[PDB]
Amino acid sequence: SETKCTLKSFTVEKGIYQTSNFRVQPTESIVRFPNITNLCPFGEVFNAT
Amino acid sequence: YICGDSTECSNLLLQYGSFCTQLNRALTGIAVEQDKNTQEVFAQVKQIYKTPPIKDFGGFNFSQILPDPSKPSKRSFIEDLLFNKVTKFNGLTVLPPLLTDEMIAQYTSALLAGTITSGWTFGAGAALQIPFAMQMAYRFNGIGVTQNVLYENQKLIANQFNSAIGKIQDSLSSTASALGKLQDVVNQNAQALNTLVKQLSSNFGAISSVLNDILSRLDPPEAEVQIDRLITGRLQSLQTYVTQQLIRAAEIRASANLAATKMSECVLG
Amino acid sequence: LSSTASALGKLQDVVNQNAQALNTLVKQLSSNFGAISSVLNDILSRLDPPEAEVQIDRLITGRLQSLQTYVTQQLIRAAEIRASANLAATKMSECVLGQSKRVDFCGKGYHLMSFPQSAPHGVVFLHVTYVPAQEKNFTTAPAICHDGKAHFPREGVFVSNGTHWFVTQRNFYEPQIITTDNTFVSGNCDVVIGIVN
Amino acid sequence: FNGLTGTGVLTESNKKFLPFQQFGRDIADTTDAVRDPQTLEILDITPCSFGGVSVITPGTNTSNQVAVLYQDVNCTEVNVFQTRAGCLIGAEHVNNSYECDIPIGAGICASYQTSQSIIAYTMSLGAENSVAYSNNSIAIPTNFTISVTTEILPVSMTKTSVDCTM
Ligand SMILES: *[C@@H]1O[C@H](CO)[C@@H](O[C@@H]2O[C@H](CO)[C@@H](O)[C@H](O)[C@H]2NC(C)=O)[C@H](O)[C@H]1NC(C)=O
Ligand SMILES: *[C@@H]1O[C@H](CO)[C@@H](O[C@@H]2O[C@H](CO)[C@@H](O)[C@H](O)[C@H]2NC(C)=O)[C@H](O)[C@H]1NC(C)=O
Ligand SMILES: *[C@@H]1O[C@H](CO)[C@@H](O[C@@H]2O[C@H](CO)[C@@H](O)[C@H](O)[C@H]2NC(C)=O)[C@H](O)[C@H]1NC(C)=O
Ligand SMILES: *[C@@H]1O[C@H](CO)[C@@H](O[C@@H]2O[C@H](CO)[C@@H](O)[C@H](O)[C@H]2NC(C)=O)[C@H](O)[C@H]1NC(C)=O
Repeated sequence: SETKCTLKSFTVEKGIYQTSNFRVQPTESIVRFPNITNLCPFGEVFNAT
Repeated sequence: YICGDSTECSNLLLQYGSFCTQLNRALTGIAVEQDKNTQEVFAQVKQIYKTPPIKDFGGFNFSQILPDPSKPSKRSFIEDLLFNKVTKFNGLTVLPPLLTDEMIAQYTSALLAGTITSGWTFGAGAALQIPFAMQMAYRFNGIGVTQNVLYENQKLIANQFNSAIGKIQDSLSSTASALGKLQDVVNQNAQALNTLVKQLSSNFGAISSVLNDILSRLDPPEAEVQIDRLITGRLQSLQTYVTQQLIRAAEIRASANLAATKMSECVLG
Repeated sequence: LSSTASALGKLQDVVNQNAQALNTLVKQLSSNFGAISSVLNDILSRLDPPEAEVQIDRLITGRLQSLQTYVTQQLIRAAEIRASANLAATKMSECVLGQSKRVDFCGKGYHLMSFPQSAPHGVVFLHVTYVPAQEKNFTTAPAICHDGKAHFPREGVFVSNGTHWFVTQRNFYEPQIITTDNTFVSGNCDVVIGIVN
Repeated sequence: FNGLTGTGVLTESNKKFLPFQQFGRDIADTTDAVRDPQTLEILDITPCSFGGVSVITPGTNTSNQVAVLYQDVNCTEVNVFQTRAGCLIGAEHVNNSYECDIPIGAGICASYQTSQSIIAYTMSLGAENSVAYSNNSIAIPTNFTISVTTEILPVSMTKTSVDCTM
């Protein structure tokens, strides 16, 4: 039926007809951001002598 | 090509509609024509003829052009020299040639076997075995020279032919530019495709060449106009490309009809 | 011809291609090309002329680009048709108006005649070709050493079923007796390779 | 990767990204080799399989059986037979090479044949008729045929003409 729709009018005859485009869809989406800025000494702002 | 799986582009392209179905039809025609060209050239023989192991062709060494069984691809030494001489993810795909290189090799093998054992009658009707010396004598009669010249100088002519085959080997092995035309063809195709790839980097008046960047920056109401500019640019590039390749395929078809005319006239007669 | 319609497939394809192009042009009138509609009347009735002008400019650019694409397609197709027509004229001149000795240019086999027949936007040649049907093996020889003088066949083949020797034609079997007028003399019977007696 | 959106098989990269090289790029402004923001590590990309879907069919009147050829896709991903053009679903692969009807590609062709089904095989380039050559044997035709063939040639096309304004 896909092929019949590709020809857009008639009933298919002998041969091969390019119909559609399969694509291996992405399994998921990987999101990876940084802590933005390297490091700050909170451990000393809190645990100060 | 116009967009890497962006739905906004998909819809703004539905606004244009058949503008790419056209192109696909054209390219499919081109591919079918390529197939037809190959069949026109090589598929002129009906039955695959096979050379007998008895190489009693009166000194005419044909080892260098008859297929060597040892090679994985059954190809003549000359064809090996030729093969050594000649050397994306955006919808751009290269469909495989229907006839493999090995089937074309077997076709040329059958043609050589026919023109060697039967000479030319294998092209008119069924192959008719005939001693190669007599076949060359008939060719000489066709030139205007009489049979006596050949039959009296068979050894000398055989030596000249073998030395000429050796010279052809040397010229093919040394000078790569001997096959320049074919290389040019390949190069042209590659060039076109590469240029298409590079067209994905042009702005065409929009802010960027990445529809994702446009959609992330601009609101959809204005991102639509920018994507329309980008789609117009990329579609125009595709049209230019398919036109270039239509013209080039027309030229290739002209050369292929010339090659088929040769294959029919000189080879088969 | 009566049963298999696909015998004329090429011509049909030509017509189809043309029709296809025209139909696609028609359908291009339905695309928006970035404007609000495909009916300039609708654009003018909706939008004011100052902005209707920009929308009509988008639509005009789209339709003009479609026309350019179409005329280019048909220029290329007409070039191909002209190539095929020059081929057909070359045929009509060579095979029809003569006898083309170009092997397999006028049908598989030795070409005898041809008969052109019109057809919608094309021609159909009835290439009448000779095809040798039945084959027989024979023992042959390049020449014949009669009296130390090598005898070569004037026109034909030295054939031998297995008892006598005859001269024949290279495309039919009329084995004739080897007189001194079916053959010409040239040299001795040693330089020849494969000469018989 | 820090706002960088992109799809594809994420393998690892041996590509030496000098410390200032986080993500790579291609000829179509597409990243090819990327890196980690959190625990810096390099990676390679190969966009995973897209491909064409082409339907092989005898005439609908003859049968309604279909052979779906996935081109540019190994059906490791998605009566299954792997070709070099792609892979078929719905066609048994026979080894007996016949003259082929539906050119699949890469030398392989399909046809409707018996239990009628769609079968795929390699092209038989023709009956391997070995001509019995000999240094002193010839073949003379004794009888002939007068065969008439048809040669169809397109001569003209529809002499169209368009008006631009209309
Ligand atoms: C005809 O060609 C064959 C194949 O190239 C020649 O045989 C080769 O001869 C060389 C030199 O002796 C050897 O190194 C190769 O191994 C041979 N190849 C084979 C397959 O036997 C043969 O000498 C040539 N004959 C003439 C007179 O040119
Ligand atoms: C005609 O030319 C051929 C060469 O094309 C001559 O054959 C050569 O003869 C010389 C001298 O004997 C040899 O050294 C060469 O090796 C031969 N070449 C070949 C290809 O066999 C031939 O002798 C000439 N004939 C006349 C009468 O001049
Ligand atoms: C080759 O052909 C010749 C000629 O047709 C054959 O000789 C004939 O044999 C028949 C039967 O004995 C005689 O009636 C004829 O008078 C012979 N004709 C001649 C020219 O002498 C010969 O027998 C054939 N040989 C073979 C093996 O077929
Ligand atoms: C044609 O006749 C010649 C001469 O009788 C044959 O050549 C002779 O062959 C024999 C056997 O090999 C030799 O002993 C003679 O010395 C050869 N004579 C000469 C002058 O060369 C030749 O073989 C005969 N050919 C055929 C087909 O019968």
